Amino acid sequence: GIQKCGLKVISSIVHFPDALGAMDSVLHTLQMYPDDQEIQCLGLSLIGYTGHLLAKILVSSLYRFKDVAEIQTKGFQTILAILKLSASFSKLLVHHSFDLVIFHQMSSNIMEQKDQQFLNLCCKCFAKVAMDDYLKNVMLERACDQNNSIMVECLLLLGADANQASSLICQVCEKESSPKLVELLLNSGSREQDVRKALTISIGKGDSQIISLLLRRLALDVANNSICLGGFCIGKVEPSWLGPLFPDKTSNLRKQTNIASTLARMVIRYQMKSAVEREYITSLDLSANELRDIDALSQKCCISVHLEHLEKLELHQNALTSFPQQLCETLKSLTHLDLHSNKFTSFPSYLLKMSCIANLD
Amino acid sequence: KPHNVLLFTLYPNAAIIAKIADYGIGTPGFRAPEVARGNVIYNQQADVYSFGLLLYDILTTGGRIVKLPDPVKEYGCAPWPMVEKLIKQCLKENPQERPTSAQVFDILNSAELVCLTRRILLPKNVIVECMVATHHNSRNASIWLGCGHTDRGQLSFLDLNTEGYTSEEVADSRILCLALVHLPVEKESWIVSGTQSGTLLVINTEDGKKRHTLEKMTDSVTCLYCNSFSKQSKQKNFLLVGTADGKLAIFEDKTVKLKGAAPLKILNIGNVSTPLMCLSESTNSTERNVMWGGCGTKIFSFSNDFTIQKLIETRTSQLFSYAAFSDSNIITVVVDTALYIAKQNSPVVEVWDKKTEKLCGLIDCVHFLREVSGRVKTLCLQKNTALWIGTGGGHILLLDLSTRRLIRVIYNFCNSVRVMMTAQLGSLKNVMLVLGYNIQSCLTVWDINLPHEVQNLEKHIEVRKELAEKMRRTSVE
Ligand SMILES: CNC(=O)c1cc(Oc2ccc(NC(=O)Nc3cc(C(C)(C)C)nn3-c3ccc4ncccc4c3)c(F)c2)ccn1
Repeated sequence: GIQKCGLKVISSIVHFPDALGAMDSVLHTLQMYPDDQEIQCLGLSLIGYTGHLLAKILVSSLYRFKDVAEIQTKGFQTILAILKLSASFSKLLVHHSFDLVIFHQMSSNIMEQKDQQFLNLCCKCFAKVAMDDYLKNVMLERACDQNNSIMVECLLLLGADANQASSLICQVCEKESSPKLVELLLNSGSREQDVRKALTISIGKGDSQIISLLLRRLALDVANNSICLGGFCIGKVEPSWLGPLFPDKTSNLRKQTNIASTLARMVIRYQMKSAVEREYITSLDLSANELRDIDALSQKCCISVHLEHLEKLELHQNALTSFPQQLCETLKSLTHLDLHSNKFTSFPSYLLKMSCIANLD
Repeated sequence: KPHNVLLFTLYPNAAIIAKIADYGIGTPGFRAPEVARGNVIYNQQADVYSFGLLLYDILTTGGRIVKLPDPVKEYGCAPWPMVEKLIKQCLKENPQERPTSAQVFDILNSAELVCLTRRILLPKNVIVECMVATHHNSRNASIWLGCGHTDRGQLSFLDLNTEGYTSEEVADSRILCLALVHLPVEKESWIVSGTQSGTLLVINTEDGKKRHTLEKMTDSVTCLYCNSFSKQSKQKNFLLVGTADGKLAIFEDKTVKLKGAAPLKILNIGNVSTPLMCLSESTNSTERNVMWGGCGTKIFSFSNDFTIQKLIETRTSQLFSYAAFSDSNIITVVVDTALYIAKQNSPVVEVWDKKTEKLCGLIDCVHFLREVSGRVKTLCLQKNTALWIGTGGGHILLLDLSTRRLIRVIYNFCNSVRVMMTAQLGSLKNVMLVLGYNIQSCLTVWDINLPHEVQNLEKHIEVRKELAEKMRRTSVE
C-alpha cells in the first residue's frame, strides 16, 4: 500500500539531474496498481534506452480506464517521447493494441471540444506512426474489421492501398457493415474482380443498400444514361436495388461532415513539418444474368415512374418464360426490346400493346 | 481491319473492352502502301499505317466502309484534334516518319487526348483577353472575343459551329472587358463593353445597329459582371461594373435599354491608389446573395442590399510571404467555403477564411512547375472540388480541393494563358474554354470531366498493366 506515496516521492526526485534501473520497479507497481499508480505514471521518462511487456502494460493502462482526461494526455506525451527515442517502437505499438484505444478516443466526439492541444498531440502521434506505410495498411484492415467509417476516410486520404489483401472489400461486405464504409472503399481504387466477388457475397446475404452501392460502380455510365448489368449472373432482380441507380432528381448534394478531411489535412501538415524538422436512364441491359422471372417488377418502389422513360431493355440470353403484362403497360416508351435466347412457349400477344414499340426480337 | 477486332463489353470503364484476332481465313481497303507496292520487306512500322487506317475508320464511324480526305470535312464528326494529328503523323509515306508502337501507345495514354474536344486557331490579329459565353442553347453557339490595335475599339464574333468569325472596329475607344445580360421574358439579349475613355456600348446580338452609349465615369473601366439572383427568385438582375477610380456603379438591366441610361447607385470603395479589379459570385447556394470583389488590396463582400458585409485587408499577407509580390492588386478571386486569391505578377495563391478573415493556406505554383516565370493569371472552380489554375507561362494546373494535391500539369499547347472560364455549348454540355499565346492566339476547349478522366485512365491503365504482368508470369510459370 505504501507504493502510492512512494511514487509521490519518486515524482519528487525525477526532477533532479542524473536520476539514473527504476523502470523495472515502477512497471511492476503499475501492473499491481491499475488506477492510482497510473494516475502518476506520467513521471515515466526515457528509461531503458526493449521488453514488449512494458509497452503492453502502458497501452493496457491507457485503455483500461480510457475516460480520465489527464492520464490520456499524459500517456500520449509519454508514448510520443519513447517513439522519438526509437522508431522500432512504432511497429510493436500498432501490433499489440494501439488501434483499440486510438480509434476509441478519436471517435468519441473528439471534435466540438476545446481540446486543441490534446488533438495536436494525438495528430503528432499519428504523423509519427504514419511512416512505414505497411503499418497504415494494417491500421486500415483493423479499422475495417470494426464498423468505424469516421477514421477509414482519413486512412484513405493519407494514402493506403485499399487493394492490399480475400480482398478488403469482400471482408467488409461479408460482415455487417455500414453504407458509408463500403462507399469510401469503392471511391478509392479497388480491383474490379474484388468488387465482383463482393457483389456475389452481398447477393447471398440479401441487403438492398450494399447491392445498390456496388452496382452504382460496376454497371452505371452516367454519360450514356445506361445500366449495363450484362453477365453478372445475378440470379434474381429486385426494384429496391435498381432504385438509387436511376437519377431520382429529388436527391441533392449535401456535405454531411468534414471532420475527417480536416483531420487528414492537419496530420499531413504535421508529418510534413516533422520531415522538415431530367436526363433519365434510357437503357437497361439485363442480358445473361441467369434470370428466371421478372415478376418482382410490379408497382415498384420508385422504379415504376422511371421505367416509363426507358428506351431499350436487353433481356436476351436469360431463361424467362413469360413477360409480365403489368410491365408491358408500364413501359410506355420502349423502342428496342430484346428477348432472344430465352425459353418461351407462346407469343404474348399483349407485347404489341406498347405505345411506341418499334423493334421486337 | 475493323472486321478483325472483337468487343467484349460496351461499358467504357472496363478492364478489357477490345481484342485482336487473326481469323485464319493485304485487303484493298486497308493495304499499307509498302505492302500494296510489294517491293518491301516486313517491318514493325508497316502495321502502323493499318493502325492509322483503323483510327480513321473509328473516327468516321465506318464512313469509308460504306492522300485520304480530311476526316472532319469528308464526313461530319467532332474534331477531337490530337487524334487527327496522330492520324496525319502515322499515315506518312516515309517509313521512318511512322512512330514506333510504344510511342503510339504512350501518346494514346494521355488523358488530354480524350479531354481535348476542339481547338480553334484565330487568324493573325491582336490577341483577345476579352471572352464571353453564349446562353443560347440553339444552333447559335458563339463568343464575343475582342481586340484593340488602335485608339478605337474593335469586336469579333466567332461561331464555334461554323468555325468562322467576323471582326469590325465599332467602339470609339478600346474595349477591356465585356458582360452579357439575358432577359428571355422580354427576349432581350444584350452585350455591354466598356471604353477606356470611360463610356460603355450596349449592343443587341439580334441587330448590330442597336448601339447606344451610357453615362461617363472619370477613369477607364476595369471589369464588368452580370449578376443573376438565381432562376427561382423574383429578384431583378443587375449589371455590375468596376472602374479604376474605385467606382462600383450598378446599371439596371431594364434601365440600359433606353439611350443615355443613368446608373442607379455607385459605391466609392476604392480610388486610383487601390482600383477595383474583379468580381465573383459564391459557388455555394448559402452565400449566393453575398457578392465578393477584389478592390485592389481590399476584398469587399456585400449583400443584395448593396451594403458591405465584410472587408479583408491584403496587407497582412507579406508578414509570411515575400513583400514585393504581396504589394500588388488582386487580379482574380474565387468565392467558396475558403477564398482563393491570386494577385498581379505573383506565383503564389492565398487562402482566406470568410469567418476569421485570416490566411488559411498557401499554394506555391513555383514548386509544382519545378517538379516537371510561374506567375498565375486566372482561376476557375467547379462543383466537384477541382480547381483549375492558369499560369503566365502557358501551363494549366489541376488541383483537388479535398487534398490540395496536384492532379495534372498541362502544357505544349499555348505560350501564355490569358483568360480561362467555363461555358455551355448548344448540346447542353459543360466545357472549359482556354485562350493562350502562340504572337498567335489559340483557343482550346476542354472536357469538364478532366480530373475524373485523368483518375479513371490512371486506374484503368494500372489495372491493365497489373493483369498483363500477372498473366504473363502465370504463362511463364
Ligand atoms: C460473337 N463472338 C464471336 O464471333 C467470336 C468468334 C471467334 O472465332 C475465332 C476468331 C479467331 C480465332 N483465332 C485467332 O485469332 N488466332 C490468332 C490470333 C493472333 C494474334 C494474337 C497475333 C492476333 N494470331 N493468330 C493466328 C495464329 C496462327 C495462325 N496460323 C494460320 C493462320 C492464321 C493464324 C492466326 C479463333 F480461334 C476463333 C472467337 C471469339 N468470338
